Amino acid sequence: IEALPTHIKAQVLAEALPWLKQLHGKVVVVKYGGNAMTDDTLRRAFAADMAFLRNCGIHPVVVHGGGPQITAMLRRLGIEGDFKGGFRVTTPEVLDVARMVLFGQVGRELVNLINAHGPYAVGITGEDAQLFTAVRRSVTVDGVATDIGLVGDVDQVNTAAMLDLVAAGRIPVVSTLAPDADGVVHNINADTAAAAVAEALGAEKLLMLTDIDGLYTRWPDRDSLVSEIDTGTLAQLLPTLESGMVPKVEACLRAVIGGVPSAHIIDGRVTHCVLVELFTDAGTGTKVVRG
Amino acid sequence: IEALPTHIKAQVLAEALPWLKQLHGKVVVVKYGGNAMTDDTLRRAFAADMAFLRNCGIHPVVVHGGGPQITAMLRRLGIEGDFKGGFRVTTPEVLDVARMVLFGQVGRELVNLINAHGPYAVGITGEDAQLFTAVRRSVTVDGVATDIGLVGDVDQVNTAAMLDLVAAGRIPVVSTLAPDADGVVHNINADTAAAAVAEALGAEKLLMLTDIDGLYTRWPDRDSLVSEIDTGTLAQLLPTLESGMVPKVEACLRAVIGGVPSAHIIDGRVTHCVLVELFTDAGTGTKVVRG
Amino acid sequence: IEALPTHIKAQVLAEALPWLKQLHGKVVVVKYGGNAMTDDTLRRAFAADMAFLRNCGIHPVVVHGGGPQITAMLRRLGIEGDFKGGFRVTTPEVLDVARMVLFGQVGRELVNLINAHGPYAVGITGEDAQLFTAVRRSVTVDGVATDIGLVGDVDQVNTAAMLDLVAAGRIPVVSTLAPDADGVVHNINADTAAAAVAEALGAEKLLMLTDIDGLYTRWPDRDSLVSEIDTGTLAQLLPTLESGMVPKVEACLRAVIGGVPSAHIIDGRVTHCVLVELFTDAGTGTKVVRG
Amino acid sequence: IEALPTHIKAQVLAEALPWLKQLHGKVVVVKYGGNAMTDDTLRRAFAADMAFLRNCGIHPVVVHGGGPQITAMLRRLGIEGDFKGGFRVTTPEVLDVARMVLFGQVGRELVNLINAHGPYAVGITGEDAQLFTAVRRSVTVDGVATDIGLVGDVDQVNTAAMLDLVAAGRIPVVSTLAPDADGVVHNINADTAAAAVAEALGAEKLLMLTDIDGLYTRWPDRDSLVSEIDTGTLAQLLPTLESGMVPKVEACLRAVIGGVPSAHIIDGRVTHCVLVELFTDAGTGTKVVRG
Amino acid sequence: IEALPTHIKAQVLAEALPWLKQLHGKVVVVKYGGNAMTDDTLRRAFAADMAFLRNCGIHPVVVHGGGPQITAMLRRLGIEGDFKGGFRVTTPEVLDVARMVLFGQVGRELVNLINAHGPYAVGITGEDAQLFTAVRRSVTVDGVATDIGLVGDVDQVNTAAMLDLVAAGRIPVVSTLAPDADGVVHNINADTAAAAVAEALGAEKLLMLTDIDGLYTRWPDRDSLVSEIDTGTLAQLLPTLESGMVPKVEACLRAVIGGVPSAHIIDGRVTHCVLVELFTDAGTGTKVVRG
Amino acid sequence: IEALPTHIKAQVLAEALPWLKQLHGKVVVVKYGGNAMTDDTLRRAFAADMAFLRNCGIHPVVVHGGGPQITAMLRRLGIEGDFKGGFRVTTPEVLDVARMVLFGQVGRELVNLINAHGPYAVGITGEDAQLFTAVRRSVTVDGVATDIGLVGDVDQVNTAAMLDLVAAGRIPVVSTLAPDADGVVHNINADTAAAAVAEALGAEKLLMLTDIDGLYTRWPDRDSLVSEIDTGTLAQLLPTLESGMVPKVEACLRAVIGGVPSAHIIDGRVTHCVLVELFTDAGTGTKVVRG
Ligand SMILES: CC(=O)c1c(O)cccc1O
Ligand SMILES: CC(=O)c1c(O)cccc1O
Ligand SMILES: CC(=O)c1c(O)cccc1O
Repeated sequence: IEALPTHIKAQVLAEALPWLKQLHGKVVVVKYGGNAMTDDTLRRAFAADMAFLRNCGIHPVVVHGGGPQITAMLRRLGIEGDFKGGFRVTTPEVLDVARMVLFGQVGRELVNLINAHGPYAVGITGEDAQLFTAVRRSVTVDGVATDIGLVGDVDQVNTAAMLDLVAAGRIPVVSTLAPDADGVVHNINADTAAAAVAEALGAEKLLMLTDIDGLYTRWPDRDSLVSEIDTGTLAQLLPTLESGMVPKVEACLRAVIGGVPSAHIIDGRVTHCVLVELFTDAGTGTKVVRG
Repeated sequence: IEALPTHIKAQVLAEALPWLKQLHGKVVVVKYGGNAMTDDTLRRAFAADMAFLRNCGIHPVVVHGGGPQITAMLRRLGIEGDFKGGFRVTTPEVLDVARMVLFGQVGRELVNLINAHGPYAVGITGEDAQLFTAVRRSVTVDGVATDIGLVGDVDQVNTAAMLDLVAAGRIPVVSTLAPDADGVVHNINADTAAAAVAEALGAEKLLMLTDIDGLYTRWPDRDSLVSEIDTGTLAQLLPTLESGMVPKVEACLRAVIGGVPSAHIIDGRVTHCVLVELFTDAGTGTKVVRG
Repeated sequence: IEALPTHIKAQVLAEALPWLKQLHGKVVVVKYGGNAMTDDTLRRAFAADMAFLRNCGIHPVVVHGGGPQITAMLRRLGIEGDFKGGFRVTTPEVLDVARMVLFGQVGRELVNLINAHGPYAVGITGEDAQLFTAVRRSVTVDGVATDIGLVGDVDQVNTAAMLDLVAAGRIPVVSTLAPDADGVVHNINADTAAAAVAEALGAEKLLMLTDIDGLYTRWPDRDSLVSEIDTGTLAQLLPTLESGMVPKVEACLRAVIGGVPSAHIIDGRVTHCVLVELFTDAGTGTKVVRG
Repeated sequence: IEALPTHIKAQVLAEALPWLKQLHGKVVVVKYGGNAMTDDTLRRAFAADMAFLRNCGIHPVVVHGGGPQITAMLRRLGIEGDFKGGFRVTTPEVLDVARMVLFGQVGRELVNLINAHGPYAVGITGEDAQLFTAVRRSVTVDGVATDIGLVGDVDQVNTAAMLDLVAAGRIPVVSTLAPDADGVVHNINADTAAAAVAEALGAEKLLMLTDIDGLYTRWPDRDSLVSEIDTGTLAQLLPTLESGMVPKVEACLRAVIGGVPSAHIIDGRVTHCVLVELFTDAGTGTKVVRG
Repeated sequence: IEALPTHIKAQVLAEALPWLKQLHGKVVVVKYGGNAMTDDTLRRAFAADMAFLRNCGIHPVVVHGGGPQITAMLRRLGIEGDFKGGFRVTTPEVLDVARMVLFGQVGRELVNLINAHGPYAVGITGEDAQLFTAVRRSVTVDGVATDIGLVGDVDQVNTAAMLDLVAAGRIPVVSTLAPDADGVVHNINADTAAAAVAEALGAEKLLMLTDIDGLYTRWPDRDSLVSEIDTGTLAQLLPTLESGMVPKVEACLRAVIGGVPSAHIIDGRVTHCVLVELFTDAGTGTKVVRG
Repeated sequence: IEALPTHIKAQVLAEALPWLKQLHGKVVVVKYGGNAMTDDTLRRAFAADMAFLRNCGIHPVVVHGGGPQITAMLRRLGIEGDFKGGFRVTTPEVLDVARMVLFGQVGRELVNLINAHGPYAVGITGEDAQLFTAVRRSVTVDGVATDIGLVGDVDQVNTAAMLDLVAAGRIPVVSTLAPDADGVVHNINADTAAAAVAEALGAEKLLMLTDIDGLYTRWPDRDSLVSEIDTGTLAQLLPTLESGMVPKVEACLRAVIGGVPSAHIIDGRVTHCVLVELFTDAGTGTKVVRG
């Protein structure tokens, strides 16, 4: 990494300058999940990159999922699930496990990783200081909308308290659980929650770490892969895409139409993907803008 | 509760005035555990009382344990323990479970209970914003000091950041886990941690909720029960007391000699015990002062 | 007062919690007069209660009258009065005496009483820092409106400066005298002034200490005594009531229609009446709301 | 006043500049009494001059006496006095009258006069916000120190709260009454109180308005009149001077040795004497400095 | 200057009080040029007067020209000029000289003069912190508008940053040079720039130091000289006046119609002219108001 | 610059992280001179790099020289010099030219260049707000110390005001001229001034842009070139080095012994040299530390 001449090291850094200018003093929300969360080297790079942002006076906010870890814990506890369509029903018991895994295990790991660089990270959920509330959602299955227990969407966000938290120099690491209007805690899909936090905080950018190069319109044609797309076009394309690309794309839409200047689908399998997408013009991600 | 004449309701409230004066703008640390934590009616009273303090401009800080809940979860997970003396060894696996139970389950319940009264509670551990660190402890068993894994005492406390957190109008609910100097998270005995937080924050009072009327010098003589005692006297008495009274008493000593004006052993089985001990002269607790 | 079991002392305090929540950080204006001002034990309770409010982070503002004390001083000075209808004419000489008695005697007593609990009280009049101005009033007598000298109503209030004064942690004790637009000081009826200060400061509650159990619609039927009433109903009832109840009722109307959520007519002859009315559901007072 | 050429009007103003520089942002304490207080034209000039100071960003503090007005009121009330030596005994009754006259009459007049120029003046006594306390004094008479009732010297001053009051842009007008350690209000000699306030607030200058051209060492030799003198010299001269010059001179000593850079005895019978002494080199006063 | 009695020194100062009140905490923009800039005694008086304003808590802002000094320097450098009509073309070379003379010579002299009284003055141009921008102007010559190089009018002003600069206690000394939208620095006529700064900063007054007694409507009739005039009247009169009076009059118009309460044409040949015009009713200047 | 794979672009940026952490919120003083100042491409890179620092929340301060430009201007003006030893005597006339060239020409260019990236740069000299003073220096020539006119060293620095200037988000661009204790402006060697500003402001680093690869102990042996050296060693080596390396080395000594953690001699002929030296381990410069 040093057989590389130092006059070229210089230009790489200098080309970061226009993005440092654009993001300085701005909040960036990052949905962190997938492989970028399960592999040790990529995890540490992700944390080091949150430290980078904070040491540039940029204000990152991290929203994390953790579907597979909840499943494993429920299996470890011998808790048998009920399934409507493809969805597990979130009984009170399943929520307790979810909350405990998301907040007490997955969030802790990232807080400690980030904090290796300084006292930056702080874990929270909608429960803490009533930072955000949830409204119960229903999913549509094989035709008909259906109840699947204590699952919801972000309802309201204490935009004010959240931004004080970051002006204090903090990186919030959010576990997507929040109570409803009656104090009953729901679990929120982490992709949609990221989009709701981005819009509530006036984020400059929403980053969505996923396990793919970027959005393919005609998957799997190699050259159907697109670099940038507007919301109107992407909305017309949404009904066609793979099962798992929908949440990451629905999020990018609801954020960008909500006023977030751009959402980005970037490849979480690339070390320092966020540095690459934010401070470099050579990213593999897909950028969503309003249109 | 209203067959009681209203001229007597008045005097009860008026007699709270000298303690409102003394605690106004002061931090009070409360170790919350025992039955006050397992019974539904007593839990809700405890939360309502934290709301009371905060709505008097007093600054409560809650430190909670949860020994029995960790044990149950380890049994649920089929994780076999190792025991030196009376102590379970805290392997990395046991810590993960502990952390997840203390922070992801027990702390959450109190945060939501308190927050029924407003956006006050916020959960944290030494991991968040590096608020406090731990140093590995060893226990003495049948003669010889011995290692029992990832267990420690509070090392350093970010006194500054902690008090900003409460000046913002927050009730911190602390789960006693913190990392050491190398980022390795330890579990800390909640009683000792409360005493360390009280001393670090310049608390005016340290409250220790336990499952007993108060300190008995000659248990179980009914009239060996004492109302107030100095540290020097209590230190000479410590080697004699029941197995479980030691941590609550060691804490009261280390706090009061650390400069905390008084520590109190109060009966967590009494509804609104903290209201009674703080704003009334008719408490059953034991008050420890320096001597 | 201690033959009363301590589990009942607890519940009295706990039932204060919803009113502590509602008044926290709010201004409460209190018109103080009548017997609550002439009896030593009731005076000290009143002061101790202002200290209570301030030590709950509530912001009391006291407005006081003192009709009988002015009369006595004028008699002591051999100053013969002129009377149109039932009203003494407020010559420049009578105003000087009034101002000197209200501000230099009656207000001083309450400032010192309150200040026994801390550096809270501060005496003022509309003259100080131009906090409020007066406009000359005329009274109606046996048919025709008539001039009775330097008597007026509150004109304008420096809402801003007044609230800075209380955010500093102060209890203003107001003597109802203020200058007009030309610097000519008038004496203002203390009941009406309280209502004007309450409305100007966005008070949460207006308390009116009087010498009666509460409002009687058909005095003196014992069960004509009412617990709560709306402004529209009370306005239709106002033309019927005793000579002295009019000012306290006109005040409650003009405050509540001015946007103050409730005004209260409470019995100043009850020790700690304000504690009882504010933090207890067992008050004898009458609550006025908008309707 | 305009037959005077405008190039000379200019130089008068320009010669004020070095004293504007020296006093900018500084507190000046002014003892106001004597004729400067009893004549209408001189009163209005005095008030206009306090407005001048405040509109130069100088921070005046006014301390006033009023001996003759108390005497007249006591005579009006038929309150017979007791006299040890030359001193009236200050019974509780005499204090009430004093307090009421000083605070409720004399202070009010100056507050309104000053306030004709803006919302500047605010009246206070040691009672308000516990701004200062008194300690009972005894006088020496024909040889032996003797008690003369509720008379004292300034004990402690809340320097902090006082300076916040002036940073808010206020002119405090102080009536020299304060409570002792037990809440018992004493009357304080206004000259000595001014000296104590000057020293407590780190005043830059202490002004003493009196009814004389200045200090005469050999009164009444016309040319014994001095322009400046040091404390050591003036202390040796103090035992010789007229009965009434002692308090004004004792004050100047205790202030200047207390660290106040200069005290000044200026002629209150000169219109705008304070403008002349502060912003002009042609004053008749006497300046006391440390030596 | 002291054969003048001190009771008259007093009244001169006291008559300043209503203008101290009106200007306290207000910004006053002063165009400084002409003889008031070339004569040593008048220069020092001008600086001492800026110190005066600042030590009254008034916020002066100085805008300076310097036409003749640029001309001399260009002649010293042997830089031959081109002239369309009466105007020199401002080539890039002429701008560099102008900028260097205005900012590096003329502004420095005033900064040091003022700073003899304290750390007040600070020199700037539109280039510093992008405080203001310029738009290229064209002049009209013998009929047709024509380009004369890098000369412009003030375009936009960072009103916010400018007022922070003065709230810090600073006297900005502005050299009228600023960049356009593309970073190309233009030279701005100092009279027009003063008018633009006055309007942008919400100045209370605009002072224009010139080399004349005041505005003459029928120059040179001695009694055509006017004391005050409205914008509508002065606009109808503008097409008639001497060649050099136009810029000072156009400025006063554009300021006063821009909302500045008054602009003043005052005689820079009078020592302390600004003291005379601001704090005295005996000025020779001409006051422009809206009409 | 893009035939370079994007996984390597990532690592270049990530390796900046430990230096972003170390410099975040810290002041870095940069002496800017030599070729880095005369070539267009290197100038723009230097400005872009100051923008970089400011957009990382680092606080750069620029100190510039300009010896050759003064010489050229004096020649353009036909001002004949006097020379003692190798030094031109700085007559009042030469200072005026120097001041005008340094502040009115050289500083302006950098302010505008930097400001192309935002409203960051602000030009100043010790004259502005009395930010720093000078003391007259004498040089030693062929044996004997000798006067060479208005040349000096930095005397005192208003550390406070300077750091407020940068906390406002500003890049000060300093022209090394300041007045002495009597207001007489001197010209200060820019290298020594940088060292004095670095020490006064508690700079974290002092950067010295020069026209050489780095310090050579045995110039011109190619491998006498050193990467790091302590002050004690460098002090013993100073008497041997080339004529022009002395000021840059004396500066690095006086800074580092003054408590600045490191001074750096870096090659101003390298594009983005400051990015390379600050955020990369591959710099050609020489680092001076205390020893
Ligand atoms: C949300 C909040 O206030 C917070 C927290 O939840 C944890 C640590 C520090 C903090 O300031
Ligand atoms: C109204 C005010 O400012 C004040 C006062 O009138 C008396 C004592 C302290 C104060 O702050
Ligand atoms: C405009 C500014 O910020 C400034 C300056 O240009 C010079 C000295 C101090 C300052 O605050």
